[PDB]
Amino acid sequence: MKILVIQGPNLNMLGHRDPRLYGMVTLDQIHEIMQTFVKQGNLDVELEFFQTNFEGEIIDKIQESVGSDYEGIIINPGAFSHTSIAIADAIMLAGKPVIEVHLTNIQAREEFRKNSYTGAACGGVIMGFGPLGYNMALMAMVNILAEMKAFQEAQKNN
Amino acid sequence: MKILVIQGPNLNMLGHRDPRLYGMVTLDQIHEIMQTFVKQGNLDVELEFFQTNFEGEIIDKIQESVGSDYEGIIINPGAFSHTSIAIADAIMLAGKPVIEVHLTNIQAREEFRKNSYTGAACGGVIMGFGPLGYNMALMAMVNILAEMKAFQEAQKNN
Amino acid sequence: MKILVIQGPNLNMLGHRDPRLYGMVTLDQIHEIMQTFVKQGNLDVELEFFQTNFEGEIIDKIQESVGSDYEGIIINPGAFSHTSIAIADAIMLAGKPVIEVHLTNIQAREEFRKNSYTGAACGGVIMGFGPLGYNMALMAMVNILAEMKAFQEAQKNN
Amino acid sequence: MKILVIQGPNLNMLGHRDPRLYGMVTLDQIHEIMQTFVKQGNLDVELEFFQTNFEGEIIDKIQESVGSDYEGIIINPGAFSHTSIAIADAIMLAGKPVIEVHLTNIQAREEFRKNSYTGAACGGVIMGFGPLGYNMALMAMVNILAEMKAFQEAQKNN
Amino acid sequence: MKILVIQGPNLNMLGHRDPRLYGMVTLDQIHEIMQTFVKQGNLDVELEFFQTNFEGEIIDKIQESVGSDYEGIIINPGAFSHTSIAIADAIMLAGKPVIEVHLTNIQAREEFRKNSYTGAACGGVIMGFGPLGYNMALMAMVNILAEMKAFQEAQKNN
Amino acid sequence: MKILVIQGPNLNMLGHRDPRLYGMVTLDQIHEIMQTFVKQGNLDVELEFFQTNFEGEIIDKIQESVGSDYEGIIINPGAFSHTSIAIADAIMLAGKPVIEVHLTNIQAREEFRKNSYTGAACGGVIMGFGPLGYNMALMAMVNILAEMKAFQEAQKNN
Amino acid sequence: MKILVIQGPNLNMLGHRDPRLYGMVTLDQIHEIMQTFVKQGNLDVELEFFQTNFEGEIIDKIQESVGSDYEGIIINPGAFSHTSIAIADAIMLAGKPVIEVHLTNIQAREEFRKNSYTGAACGGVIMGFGPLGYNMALMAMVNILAEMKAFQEAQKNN
Amino acid sequence: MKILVIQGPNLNMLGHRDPRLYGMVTLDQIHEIMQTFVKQGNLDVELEFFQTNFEGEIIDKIQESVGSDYEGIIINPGAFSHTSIAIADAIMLAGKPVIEVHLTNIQAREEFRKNSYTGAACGGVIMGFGPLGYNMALMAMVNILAEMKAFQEAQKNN
Amino acid sequence: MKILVIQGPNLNMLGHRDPRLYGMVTLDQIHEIMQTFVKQGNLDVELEFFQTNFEGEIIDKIQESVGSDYEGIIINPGAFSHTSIAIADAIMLAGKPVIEVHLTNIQAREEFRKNSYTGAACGGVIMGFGPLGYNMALMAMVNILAEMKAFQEAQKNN
Amino acid sequence: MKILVIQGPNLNMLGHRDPRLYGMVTLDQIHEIMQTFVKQGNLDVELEFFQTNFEGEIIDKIQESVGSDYEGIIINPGAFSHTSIAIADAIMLAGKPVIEVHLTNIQAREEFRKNSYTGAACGGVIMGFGPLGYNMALMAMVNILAEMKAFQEAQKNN
Amino acid sequence: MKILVIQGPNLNMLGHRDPRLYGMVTLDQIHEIMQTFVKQGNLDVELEFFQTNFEGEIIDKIQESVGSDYEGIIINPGAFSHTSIAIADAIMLAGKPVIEVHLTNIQAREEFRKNSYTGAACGGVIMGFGPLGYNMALMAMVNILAEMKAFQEAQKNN
Amino acid sequence: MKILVIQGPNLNMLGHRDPRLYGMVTLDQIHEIMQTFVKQGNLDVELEFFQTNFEGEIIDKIQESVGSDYEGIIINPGAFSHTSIAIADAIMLAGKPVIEVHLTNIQAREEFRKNSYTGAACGGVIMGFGPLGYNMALMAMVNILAEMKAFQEAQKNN
Ligand SMILES: COc1ccc(C[C@H]2C(=O)[C@@H](O)[C@H](O)C[C@]2(O)C(=O)O)cc1
Ligand SMILES: COc1ccc(C[C@H]2C(=O)[C@@H](O)[C@H](O)C[C@]2(O)C(=O)O)cc1
Ligand SMILES: COc1ccc(C[C@H]2C(=O)[C@@H](O)[C@H](O)C[C@]2(O)C(=O)O)cc1
Ligand SMILES: COc1ccc(C[C@H]2C(=O)[C@@H](O)[C@H](O)C[C@]2(O)C(=O)O)cc1
Ligand SMILES: COc1ccc(C[C@H]2C(=O)[C@@H](O)[C@H](O)C[C@]2(O)C(=O)O)cc1
Ligand SMILES: COc1ccc(C[C@H]2C(=O)[C@@H](O)[C@H](O)C[C@]2(O)C(=O)O)cc1
Repeated sequence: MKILVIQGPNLNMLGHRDPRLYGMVTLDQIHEIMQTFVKQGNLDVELEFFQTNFEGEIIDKIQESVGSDYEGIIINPGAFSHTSIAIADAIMLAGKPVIEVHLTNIQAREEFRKNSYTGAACGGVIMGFGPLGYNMALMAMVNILAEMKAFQEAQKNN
Repeated sequence: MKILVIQGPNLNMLGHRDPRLYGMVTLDQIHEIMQTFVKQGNLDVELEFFQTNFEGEIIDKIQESVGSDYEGIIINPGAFSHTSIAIADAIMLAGKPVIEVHLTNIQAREEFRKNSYTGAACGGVIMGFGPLGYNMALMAMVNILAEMKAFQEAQKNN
Repeated sequence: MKILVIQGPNLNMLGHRDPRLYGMVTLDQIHEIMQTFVKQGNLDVELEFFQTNFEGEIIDKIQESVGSDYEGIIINPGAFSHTSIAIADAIMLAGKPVIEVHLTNIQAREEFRKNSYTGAACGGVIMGFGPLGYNMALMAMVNILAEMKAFQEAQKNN
Repeated sequence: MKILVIQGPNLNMLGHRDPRLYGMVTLDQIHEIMQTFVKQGNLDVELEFFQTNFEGEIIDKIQESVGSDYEGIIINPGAFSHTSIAIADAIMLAGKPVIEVHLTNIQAREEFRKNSYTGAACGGVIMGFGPLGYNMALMAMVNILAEMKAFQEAQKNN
Repeated sequence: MKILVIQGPNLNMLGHRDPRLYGMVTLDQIHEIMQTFVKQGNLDVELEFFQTNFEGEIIDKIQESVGSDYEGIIINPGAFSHTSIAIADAIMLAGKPVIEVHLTNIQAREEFRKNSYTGAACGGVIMGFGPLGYNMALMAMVNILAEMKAFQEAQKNN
Repeated sequence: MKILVIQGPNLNMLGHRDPRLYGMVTLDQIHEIMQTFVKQGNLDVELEFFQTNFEGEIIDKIQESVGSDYEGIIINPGAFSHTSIAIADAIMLAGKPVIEVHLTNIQAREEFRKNSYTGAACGGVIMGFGPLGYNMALMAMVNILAEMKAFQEAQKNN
Repeated sequence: MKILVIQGPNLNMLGHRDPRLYGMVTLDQIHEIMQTFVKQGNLDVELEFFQTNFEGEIIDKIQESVGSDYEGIIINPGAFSHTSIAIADAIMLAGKPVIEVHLTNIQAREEFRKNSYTGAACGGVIMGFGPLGYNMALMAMVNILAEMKAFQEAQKNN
Repeated sequence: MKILVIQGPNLNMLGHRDPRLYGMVTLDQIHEIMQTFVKQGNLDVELEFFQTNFEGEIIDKIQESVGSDYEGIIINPGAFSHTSIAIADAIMLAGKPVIEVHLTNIQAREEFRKNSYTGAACGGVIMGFGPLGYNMALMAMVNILAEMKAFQEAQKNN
Repeated sequence: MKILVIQGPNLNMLGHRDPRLYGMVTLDQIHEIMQTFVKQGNLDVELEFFQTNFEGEIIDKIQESVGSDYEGIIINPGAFSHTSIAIADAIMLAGKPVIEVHLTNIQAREEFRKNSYTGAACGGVIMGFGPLGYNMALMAMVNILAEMKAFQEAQKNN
Repeated sequence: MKILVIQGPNLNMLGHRDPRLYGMVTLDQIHEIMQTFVKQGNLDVELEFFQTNFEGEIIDKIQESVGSDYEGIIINPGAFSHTSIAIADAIMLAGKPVIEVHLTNIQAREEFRKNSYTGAACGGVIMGFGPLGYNMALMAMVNILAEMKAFQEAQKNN
Repeated sequence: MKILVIQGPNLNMLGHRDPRLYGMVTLDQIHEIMQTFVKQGNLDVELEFFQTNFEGEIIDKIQESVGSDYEGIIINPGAFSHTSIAIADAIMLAGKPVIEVHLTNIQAREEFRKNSYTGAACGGVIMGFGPLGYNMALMAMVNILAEMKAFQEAQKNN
Repeated sequence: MKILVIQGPNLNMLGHRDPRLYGMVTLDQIHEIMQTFVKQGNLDVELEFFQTNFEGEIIDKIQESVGSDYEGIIINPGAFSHTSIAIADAIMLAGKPVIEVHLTNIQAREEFRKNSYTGAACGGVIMGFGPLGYNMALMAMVNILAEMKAFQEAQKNN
């Protein structure tokens, strides 16, 4: 079971700068916490990670997931959440669970950060738990895929 | 470790009405899924549940948590999320983690449901995963309390 | 055929309010006018009246209507019509006709009195006719149950 | 006692419109339902019906009512309710009761259908009850003229 | 196959006034170029033209289209595009392909001209090509009507 | 020298209704005050008067003035001032002075009466002087035409 | 001479929480300082205190004031100031001097706190003086009530 | 009969700069056209002129008119029309006719020039006729004072 | 202990004009009642009064307060409250307690009067009590200044 | 005569996803139908196609058009239409006819899709005709280019 | 070459304001820094400095610059930048370069500080660089007069 | 001392744009003017220039500046200044001075060009001075590093 993890603009500078909102954890540190979680829980999940500062690369990458080795996407589109109708459109044609994660509680920051075009297109949104939000998304994803598969074959047979 | 779970207006009619947004699960059914989760994971957590259609009762109940047997609140304030500055004020003086949960993705519904006063006051917000969102909150809460306690005594000593 | 009449906040001080908008009639007097209209019309109709200044009690009541001795609701939510998303949701999940009544023409007052959340949920809205408006609501409620009940017997036989 | 019924634009295509909102009734059929309601009620009431798609003709008519064979007006200005300040002014200078009727619940449709200029000018507004709403308007119109006429004889004798 | 061409207010003053936006061509010259197009392309299409400065007349003529010698409508509702909820309703009830044409790019003009209520009701909108836009409409309408016909016989004989 | 005077909707009911904004003067009374003014001042001006409740008739009438017996228009578009882009467009292609008059000070009434589309298209606007505003417009018009004619021939010669 | 002091939601948590805005004083200490003021100034004034987190309770208690042992009300409706059209209505129907008090300067806080519906219904508003504001209210109320009394006997014996 | 003429900021630079909106006429030139008008029409009117760039001086000057040698004010508050609540308040306590004049049609310029606080306080508003607007105001003023005086003594006697 | 009382534009016209909002008392009478209060209460307080219709003068006089014979300011900036960012800045840089007073309840007036920029800069705001509000300000200022003094000697000798 | 066809983000996923709005046709099939049109109509037109999900790439390719093998551009900037001031600038500096095409009627969709910054920069806009719109663009472009050529030789030899 | 430096309200209290935004520099000190920059640069440049808290004095000064010993203006209108249409008009009719300077980054402060009316009138705006910004303005002012003066001699010879 | 100059989209077409706003200068030419200004000033300053039409590349570059051979950044983000929250975040985490430059006065253009997200993040903004603005940015950048570097040696010695 392949899960894609897409990290948006500036998230590679995470850990390195502004401990007030974000703390002292790098992006690589978040990705290995996600590994431990999977190996520890003994889950049959294989993670691929991708980070870009480019709106187009995010869209390209969501489009590749259609040719489905991947079964789900966990995405933090970063500042593009508030501006990108394109990425929201990409998500709406994925035909697979997409969960949005934000490190910070965007309902408590500047006014231009409150709307998430992208979030409205995703099935679910997690915000404000820092790195933890990411494992919450893995948990969520695994239940959803597990749920879909149980439904599918058990409904298909009869 | 005592966690309070507060369920807002109309959430007692859940399961009984409109399978399109909400599906076929009662409020009692959500509360027992939260029990299994705790007993299964072998967590030292004791849940108390409370549901009311009254803005004042929610505020009263948050105020009781100050006299702390309770260490955290998981709250779905329902339609009061969008209107209640009072409940948001209550949350801001709790002096303990408060996580907000919504069954539905409020970024994808009517315009008057997009802002959460209450959500802005909570440390974190989970939306759109249905009943599952609630266990995600338990997971989150347990890590946060575990984290705070590790920090506290290990920083206190030195 | 039992019909619930809910009256919202401050309606009990009716007969003592601004004499221009409201006149000099009492809430007790309106409920007589409705009985008289039932008597004189030979409408097999049992009316129950309930007035509160509490949002939550209105929600409680609407919810108790689902234990369905009652077949319709006539509601004047008062000032809560403009603020209560909670009551609007309850109306939406009553599964039975709800008619909103206002004494005054709310399109003709202050700006914040123009939107009715509750009214968007009801099947219909009546405003501007003072006390008489309740009798119009009765007239319609009787007529909608009669039409619904001819329609339920017209599709169980075929 | 003569009562004018004005019907606004597109109401003549009724019975051929969106079958959800409007059903399959005709404007001719509504006007029968109103006659039948007058007959069966023994209301000494002479109804005249007039439908136009022209703003100016509605204004013309309302104005001709001032040469007062007519004592009341029942109007459904249609789409012009949201745009016509002209018709609203005419209503304001008719010097006789005007009741606005809508078939559909206009609080429950598009944003631009929510304001009624014309409705703010009328004594009262009825929306959401389909054809039945016209009979409610009649009921009220009869009742307002009766009350006005008891009041005109109660202050010329003293 | 009759196509009704409705032209809105002030379009009769065309050609004679303001060369900067509108150029040197009269409304009658536009109706010639359209006939020329049909004649040259050899299409079995009869055009009928109509210009008015009256809102209710436009609605009237749309309403006449339903009694159908007319298979479609090309309309330039002029300034009414931005104000007329009523014409927009008429188009919706027509139940035939309607195309909206504008000589100028209404996206590049005053702010009150960007909104087309009528446009939102039409199947398609063409703007900013001067008189050419009118022929583009014809092309499209002939193509739309061809498909419908092909589709009509091929979907009954399955 | 021919001046056209166009009076908009409801202005024929003037004098007859609401002495608070408008006083006790009929439309015919205003038109004869305009006559006295011209004959008294010994002006070579001939007035034609026109009143309609129809947006289209106003536009038709402005369009006739192009075929110029008329040299100027004095217009009170009434409630159409605030809604009619069409009439404003008509005015902009007249190619002759158009002065707008309002009996009332529209900067002091309801909010929806503050903007005048039409006023923005006219060279000048007079408001709030009651019937007097009309002679002020005649004065203005006469100076403007007198000024234009002086300029024209005196500049043409050299 | 009884003055009813109504305190709104979360004011019972006062003194115990957030020193930056609110300082070190409990609600009970505020009620002492008020009694002290009355006692020292020697005024024939009996205070009665009441705190609630329930909207309908505030309305109830205002409604109880009409049956009048109570000559006036000092109210701090808390967060409800900004949301409660209903409390604002209650104050309007009370027919007695009501003063609104706020500990903090609501003009200098979040944007959603600048609007007081309740304040607009009160005779006067005091804000930003901490507990002192409460005594300022007493001063004013005693003065307002003194005038009324003087005025009451002096305007009947003319 | 003394009329005060107040000219607002930048109106002293008139004539000297930007012939496109304003033409080639100085402020002194406007004031002498107003003189000719009075002496020519043989009117018993004596004009005083005042120009300032100071909001306070305008207010001081309106306040002096109360001590009434003056019977009316003609005012062009310039850019202060759009910003000054103070000057509007001054005008509302003058207790004498105040007419507002603008050289330019402020309904046709930038958006921030459309509202006139001051204009809403004046009895009347004249805009867009250039210097001419000023004599139109003199005409208006003279009729108004003449009218008031005729009414006063003729109503006083009987 | 000098308290500077600054009064804004048009307050000098007080008492003489508009009895409905403002009543029968002159600005000089208000300054008497203030002196009387100080004299009777026996307080070691010297008042200095100042009224102006000029914005820059208010700023000047605030700026003079910094060179400090003056321990505080009571201000009613009048209409400038709603417009003057500059006065608001002056108050912020003053570094002394400033209280804002308004005779009327600016929450209950026109919409453009609800915003106080100056108020948001002051420590506290009093509104709607007529001349009384002025004494309330004195009380508060004397109390605020007493605390500061007590605090000043007690926080250096720890 | 080369025409550059630029297609925006997610248009490559066309045909494969969401039949309700977009239908059953791939982007490559659209490029065929365009070639077919050119081939059949016999036009001396060479098409070059380009699709990208990257904003800067669209700008790059427009910028390449200036070095001109290319006489014109047909563009569907996709979701970027509503957000990209930058693409809109590129189009403005191109100095060649650009037509904007949209498959769907963007006037009839979500509110954030009604605004086209790019559209306002193009000569003309076509929307709501599915793939057909693309050929309509070709027709128009060939006609626009024909005129320009004719005009170009005829305006130098005068 | 004489250059006027106008400084707006509260700039004289500089060196005593909020030490974060402004530091601890004085207006006297800034004017030295500008002299020093003129001296050390050998710019034949005579500087005059003027500071006021009065809108009208700024207008007076700008106007006196038209009696042109001065060739350029460097202005920091202060808080009036956001409110003064008057000053913006004066700048527009100075007929000479005007550069606006701000100490603080006004895009980075409160919402009401973001618009600069005055800045839209100036040739250029400088913000955010504290005192240094004045020397940048000088640099540019010198460079613009040099370029203008090469351009005035390059078109009087040809 | 190395200084990065980033240039945003379309700046490369400079010298070919609208000749009014931009003139006829090239991006190559601006970069010479900056070198020349470094040479002639003896500023030990190494400039690197980079222009892109891609949002992501700007983010990439700003990020690479953190591997700090570069000490300051001078950026003209172009159209992205009004839309890019991403670039604004990158600026915020560069940890070194960033100055925003615009050629044109963006307060003086279209409404959507007025806000600069990017500019709110920079230490300072320069607009309106065309090419010269870059040399002003250099001047300031040099001066800010000199001041920072005197300040870093003034607090490591103490
Ligand atoms: C320190 O550099 C950072 C850059 C981005 C973020 C992520 C956040 C972000 O980029 C915001 O623009 C967005 O609105 C929320 C965010 O995506 C998050 O909190 O996860 C965190 C740290
Ligand atoms: C079927 O009755 C229900 C009533 C409330 C809810 C919860 C949701 C709700 O009450 C909305 O008003 C709110 O904006 C979101 C909600 O709290 C949620 O999705 O959890 C679900 C089902
Ligand atoms: C020169 O007389 C004319 C009057 C109207 C029009 C048409 C345009 C119009 O009436 C506007 O109100 C509308 O927004 C766009 C218009 O319909 C068009 O461009 O076709 C063209 C020329
Ligand atoms: C009593 O019937 C009247 C109807 C219209 C009017 C004219 C005014 C009007 O129609 C308003 O809708 C418009 O905004 C201003 C008006 O045109 C005017 O004051 O002249 C006056 C009296
Ligand atoms: C060339 O200097 C002038 C300055 C002001 C004015 C008057 C106009 C003005 O000051 C605007 O700010 C105002 O909105 C309208 C104005 O008062 C008018 O057109 O009379 C005319 C010319
Ligand atoms: C009758 O002359 C008066 C002029 C001004 C005022 C004061 C009020 C005022 O100037 C308004 O612009 C302001 O919004 C409120 C006011 O300052 C107050 O109520 O104190 C009172 C009376």
